[PDB]
Amino acid sequence: IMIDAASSFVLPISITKNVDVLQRTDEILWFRGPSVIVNERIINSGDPHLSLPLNRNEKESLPGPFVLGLRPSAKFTAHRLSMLR
Amino acid sequence: FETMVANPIKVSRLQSNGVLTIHYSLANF
Amino acid sequence: NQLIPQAYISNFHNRLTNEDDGIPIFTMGNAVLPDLQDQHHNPFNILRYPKIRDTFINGKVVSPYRLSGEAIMIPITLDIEHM
Repeated sequence: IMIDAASSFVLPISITKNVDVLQRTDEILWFRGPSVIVNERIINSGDPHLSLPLNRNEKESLPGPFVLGLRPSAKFTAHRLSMLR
Repeated sequence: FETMVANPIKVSRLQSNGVLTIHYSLANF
Repeated sequence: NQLIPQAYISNFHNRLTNEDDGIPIFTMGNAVLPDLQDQHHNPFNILRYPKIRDTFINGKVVSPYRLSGEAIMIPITLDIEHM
């Protein structure tokens, strides 16, 4: 199992006309596999949607993925911006 | 377009780790 | 490292034959020397002065030469043409 493969490639034709949105070298970088989209980085480790307790067929349409991601409440953020100045 | 072999970018491990960025240490004329 | 040795430059004869310095021994900011101006502890800054890269470029390496009740003073003149 090797480590030092290249795994990125560049085509010789300068097509740099409509490409300011992609990832440029500074040309266009062309990798050997796709990307990986990760929804939320921090798992919410309790929350019986995920913990599955052993007590007591049901569906639930939760709002967004933001339930599973430890977001702070806004009153603390306003308190901290008041503590800013 | 299907005959357009691409250029590998080699990393060369010792370049990736710790390369710094000689007359500017004045002891050698 | 990065330290200048304490000796081994004796650029004196080229200033004797510089023809700008008014030395009568031979015939054939806005300051000039940084003896009042700091250089923020880089020796390379002293290479901006035009009489000092003259003593690093045109210098050489020298080897050191090694060695009554009332004084009577006598003046001695010296006048020799040579080449």
